[PDB]
Amino acid sequence: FQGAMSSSIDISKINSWNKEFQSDLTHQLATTVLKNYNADDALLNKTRLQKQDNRVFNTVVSGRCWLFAATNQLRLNVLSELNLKEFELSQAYLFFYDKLEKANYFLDQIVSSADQDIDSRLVQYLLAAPTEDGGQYSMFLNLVKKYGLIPKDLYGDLPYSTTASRKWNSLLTTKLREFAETLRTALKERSADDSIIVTLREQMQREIFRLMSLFMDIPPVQPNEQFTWEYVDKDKKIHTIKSTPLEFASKYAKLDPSTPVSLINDPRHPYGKLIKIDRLGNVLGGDAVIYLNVDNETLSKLVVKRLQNNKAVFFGSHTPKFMDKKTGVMDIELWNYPAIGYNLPQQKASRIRYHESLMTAAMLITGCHVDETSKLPLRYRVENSWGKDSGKDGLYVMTQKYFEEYCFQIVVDINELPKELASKFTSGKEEPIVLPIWDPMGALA
Amino acid sequence: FQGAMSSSIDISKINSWNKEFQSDLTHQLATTVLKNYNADDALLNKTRLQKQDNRVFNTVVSGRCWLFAATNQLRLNVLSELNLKEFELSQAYLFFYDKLEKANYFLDQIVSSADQDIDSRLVQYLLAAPTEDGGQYSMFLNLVKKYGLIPKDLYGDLPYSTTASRKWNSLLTTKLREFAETLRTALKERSADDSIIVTLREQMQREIFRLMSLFMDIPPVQPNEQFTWEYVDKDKKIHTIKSTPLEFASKYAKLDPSTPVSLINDPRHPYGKLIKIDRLGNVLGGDAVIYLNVDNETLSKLVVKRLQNNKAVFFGSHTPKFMDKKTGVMDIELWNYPAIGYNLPQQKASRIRYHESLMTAAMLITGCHVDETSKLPLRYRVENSWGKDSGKDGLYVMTQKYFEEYCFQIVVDINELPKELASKFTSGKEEPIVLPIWDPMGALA
Amino acid sequence: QAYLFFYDKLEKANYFLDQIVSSADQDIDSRLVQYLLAAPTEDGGQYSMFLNLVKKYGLIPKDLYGDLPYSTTASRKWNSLLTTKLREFAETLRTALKERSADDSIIVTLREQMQREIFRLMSLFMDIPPVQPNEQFTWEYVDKDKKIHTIKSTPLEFASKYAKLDPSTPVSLINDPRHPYGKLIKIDRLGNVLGGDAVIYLN
Repeated sequence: FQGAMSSSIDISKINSWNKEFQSDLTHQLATTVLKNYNADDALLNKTRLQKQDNRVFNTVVSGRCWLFAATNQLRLNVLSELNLKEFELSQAYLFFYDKLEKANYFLDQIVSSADQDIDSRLVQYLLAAPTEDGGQYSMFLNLVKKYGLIPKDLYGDLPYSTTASRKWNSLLTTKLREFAETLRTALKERSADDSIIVTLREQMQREIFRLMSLFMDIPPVQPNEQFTWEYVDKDKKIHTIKSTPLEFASKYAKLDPSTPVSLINDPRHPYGKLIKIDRLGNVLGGDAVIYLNVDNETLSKLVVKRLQNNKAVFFGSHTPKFMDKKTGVMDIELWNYPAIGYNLPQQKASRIRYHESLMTAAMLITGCHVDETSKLPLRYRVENSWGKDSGKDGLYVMTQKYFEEYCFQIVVDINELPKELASKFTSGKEEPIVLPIWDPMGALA
Repeated sequence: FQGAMSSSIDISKINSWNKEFQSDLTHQLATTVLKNYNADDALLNKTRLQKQDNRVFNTVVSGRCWLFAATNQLRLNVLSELNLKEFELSQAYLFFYDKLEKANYFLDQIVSSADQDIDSRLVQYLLAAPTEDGGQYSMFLNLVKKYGLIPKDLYGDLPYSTTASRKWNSLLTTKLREFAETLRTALKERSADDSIIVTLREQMQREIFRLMSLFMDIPPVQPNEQFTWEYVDKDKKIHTIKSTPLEFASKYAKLDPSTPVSLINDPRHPYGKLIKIDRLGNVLGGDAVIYLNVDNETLSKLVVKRLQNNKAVFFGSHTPKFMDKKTGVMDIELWNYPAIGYNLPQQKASRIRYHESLMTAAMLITGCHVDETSKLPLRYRVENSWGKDSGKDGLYVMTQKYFEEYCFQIVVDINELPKELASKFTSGKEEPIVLPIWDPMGALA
Repeated sequence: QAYLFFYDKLEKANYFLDQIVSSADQDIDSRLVQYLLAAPTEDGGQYSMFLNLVKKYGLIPKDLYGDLPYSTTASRKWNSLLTTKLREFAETLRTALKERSADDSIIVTLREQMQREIFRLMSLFMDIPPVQPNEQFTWEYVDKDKKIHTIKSTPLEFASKYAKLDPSTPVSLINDPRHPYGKLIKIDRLGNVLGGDAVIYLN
């Protein structure tokens, strides 16, 4: 009894506390202002903004954020290779196959977890959001290795659902939840390899494809089928390229799928270890989401090194934590929360464990400023798919502390790594730390 | 030298003070918020608003603010007398003649001050804004005594300039400034009664009228000329009234111009004295702006008494000081300026002398709440011409302290006064305190 | 409605601290602890959570406590700020519970400091209501005929004498075909006021 009483909200206590707080001048001002405006709007610190909103970067390179971020370098490679003024790869092309493959992958996840109760943690998680739009770099390579890439000119963002996919996803998900029950019900009486189950699964793939084809057309050419693409170079001369999507991704966009690797700063785990997310994927049998865990000093140096190689860096962060979209500044001290006594001592590893921080989006680091001493990076230039309308004409500036605290993953080429880190990936000796499918270091918008 | 140095802004001093202020938590919060939002928006105190925004009034009555306020009672009288559902008097009618008479009055003010230098304080003041839209209750009676009143149905707010008079006023004023020079130049060689001056003045009246007639039509009937007005009573029956504007103001609108008197709380001066504003007027030879100075206890009692007689009270205040248009609350403590250490100890008389407070507008008190004890008024219900769009569906609530501090004038009927106050007006023994034409207790919008 | 909304949030934040202490024996990544950490101060409720509040706090006219504050109509930011703090507090509690018993004076003190910080933060976004549940308020109003009246009552008396709520009469029925009809169904742990009634339905 005494404990439950002490654990209860006591009306005398809260009214006594209220009297004490009302006697403090800062509190009086704070409650007046914060009953009038959104706290971020009220506390944005223009004195701090004035100093941090610095767009000089001494180290720079010459729509589903994850697809824009993963494809931008390849878009630039073509632009370069064909001497074009402007050029875009088709993000819709990858989006269509990503959804189809994920829906298909879900059927396989349901069959492989059919031994678990319907209310088990994994089966419920699988049923929660099987066809969402997010991905990861390995999920992007899985798609490009099977489907290749094509110019946006041949398959654009025309359909309603390419820019407002919520309804389409909900309709496909409702059907997938129906199918999971049909599969699980059929698996009680049979083995998965039973011809009846195999037939059921094919009919489901067919229904998924039929439904998807109502909202988007299947791309115009198969991966090994040639397309013809007519274009104008920066000088106004016309050309015609005949290529297949797979040849295009290699010959013109110069993607070598064997070079990219992901590094992450996940302080919940030992540095130097590989970390693998169980079950997270899109294409059945494709590669896993795997990261090499490293400290922030290492992560920061690799970003600078990649930038010096003249290549942008795909990174995963907790958007929009401490991100001001109007000014395009990512700074954890941009808002004066300490002035209302609101401080956050929880450290990175614990923020992750305690459901406070996770990866939510992919963006690109396209530049940075290394201190004009023999030194370190102070801030990064960041670009994303939102448009010149967001940020400062589309550009964001991120502080080194933001990168250390609210960013996690970067993608670099294996050749840019020190031999002892590169060997973590090449010498099949490493045993990864395997995390659940629902881990916060997962899919990115 | 030492004095001039001490009187200068010293850079070390201000930067030292800045360091001290930045060490205070309240100041840190305040400068963060106030660089983001308008101070009134940031400091509006919703805790105070919650208590003061009380629309229960136990003492209630059953477009140029000054014309709306002066004419509303008369509008109600007709509504009553003719059993109408709705009815409006023509404010445009009075507005047209007010402007014409003021322009004419200005010519007379210029002739009477022709002995003073062009850069004298009075001549420059006369030239500053001779045809503005504001008035006073005595300026309203001056017009009704000469022109009468008519239904808005016969002369409405149709012309552009009735609702956006700035351009028209500027064009008329530019011409009046030209005319002042022509008159003053002619008066150097002649007496004012010289036939040449008399002729000049008539030509100016003619040009003023011509110009005014371009922006508004002269009313359709003369003051002693009959108009015919067809209308529908609240029961849908039709009637026709034949009356002249002067008869209409008396027979139907029941205005007895000999009953209204103005009282004012102007603590710069002794209470019990009449106060007269020199030269302020509209119709040449019309009555002066005269007030009887009284303390706030007396002023407050008279408002309550008039309300009990079921009549609204025309009053003059410093709009929009401490007035929140969105919630329609007039309360001098509604904004938490003390929370940023902003306090105003200057008292009423000094606010007036020091150019801080003055009468700027006329509105109507239509109700009040007298404390349910044998007591005093706590708040007033206020209405004005801005529309149901302003305030709370058009209604404002004003605190007793606001009335005491930022209101000044009320208009009551002489019969509502105590005999010793009424005698101030009736026994030609009182010598008024005469104030300059530019006094702050003047014209009202 | 704001009156109930304020106390609902305060009580739920408090309830969350108790849920964390009672599940401290489970791993941080367990299904329940992660669920508790997902959205501890959201705006939703249930009829039993409403009776729990009215039985403790009563009801008052909106005239005395309206929807004036920003957060009463756009609560997302306020909830996010309170939740970030609650996730910090869950770790502080769980870390302290490894070395101590829950009834340890150090834990009791920690919990009270957390209640205080939760209340402080809430008071920045909404004022605590103007009167306590058993404290009288004065309410002036106008009836449909334009006559004025003044009622003197407390929030608890108001909910009974004027709003006529008898908290012992309401019951919830549900059609949940996952389960046999005629059975009571209870949702484990779902609540707002610590020790208040459970969410129970008759199928």
